[PDB]
Amino acid sequence: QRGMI
Amino acid sequence: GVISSSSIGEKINEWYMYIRRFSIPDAEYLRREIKQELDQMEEDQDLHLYYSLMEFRHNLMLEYLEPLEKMRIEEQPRLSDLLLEIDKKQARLTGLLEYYFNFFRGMYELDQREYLSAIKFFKKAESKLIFVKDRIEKAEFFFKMSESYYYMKQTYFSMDYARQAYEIYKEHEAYNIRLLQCHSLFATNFLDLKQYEDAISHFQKAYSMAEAEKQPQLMGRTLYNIGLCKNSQSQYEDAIPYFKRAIAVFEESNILPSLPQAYFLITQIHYKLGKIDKAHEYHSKGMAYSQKAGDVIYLSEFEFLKSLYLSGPDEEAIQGFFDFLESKMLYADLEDFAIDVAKYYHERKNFQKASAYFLKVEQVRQLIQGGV
Repeated sequence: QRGMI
Repeated sequence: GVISSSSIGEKINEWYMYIRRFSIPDAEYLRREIKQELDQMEEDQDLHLYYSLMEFRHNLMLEYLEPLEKMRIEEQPRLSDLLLEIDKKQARLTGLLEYYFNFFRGMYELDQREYLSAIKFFKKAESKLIFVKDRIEKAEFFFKMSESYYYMKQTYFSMDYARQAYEIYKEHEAYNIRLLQCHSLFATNFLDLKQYEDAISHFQKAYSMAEAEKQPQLMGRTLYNIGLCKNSQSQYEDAIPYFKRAIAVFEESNILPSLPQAYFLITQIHYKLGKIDKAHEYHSKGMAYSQKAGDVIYLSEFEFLKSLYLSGPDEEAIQGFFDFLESKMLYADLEDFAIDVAKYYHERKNFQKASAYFLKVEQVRQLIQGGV
């Protein structure tokens, strides 16, 4: 899961 | 009568500058005024094209900040078609207009997780970058490149592009949202590199700015990120309160496109550590959210949870899901998930499967290399 930019 | 293609062009550029500043009201006002003047000339296509491009951008911002579209039964979004209108007339435009077209189209493809598309568009924009006059525009571009590379785990390039954007944003008055976001990017990359000490620091500065800005999107997102960082460290229990808090903020102000991701990590956690009842409760909420937000991808990921924990383990389903992610260039999620799966098979009796999945991870890293 990737960060919420 | 003062108004002329040149008169409105300047007004449009002014309009753009407020968009970049995330200042919704000024933008709205300028847009409305500008629309009226446009209606008046009726004369020139390109000016209208410029307007359309800006409106597209304008909407990207609204969608981000107060995205939520508690759905009037049927007026939407202008995003889908506006994309259409511009797409229809893309040959008409050169110079700065060509840059904007590609840049904004890149931005859209980026939030659809069409990372391949996004990056091509961006490269194309980059070429036309010589037509860009002010330094903040370069900054926006750097910021977007950074964001895209982050999603692709191109850590060096992501981080370095964040630096470039930061330097330009910092020297400017009212770009706290983008500064906040740069910190997020710095942190999320540090997280990739395992540099937790740095990551935390940045996550936190980011969050702190989020509060000063009072923007629900960013608050939720910053919180989610802190929790993500905890989770990354395998310290699951500590991640929960940070996720829950983020959910509350996203729900509170109806930030629907953000909700699916939120639910997902929390959900995985509970199952992980055995608290199943909460798991289904979160799962259902998140599956439901991903439909409402039309996040088919997250929907599939939630199904994947189902696929693994219950009915444990639906290998054919897992394999399918991985092929999907792979064919969609979604290598980072693929890597994480492959890991979860291998570990999960390891704590359970049998290593045939776990070894195979660990082997899949290394493959994926080598492959993950190819891009740009």
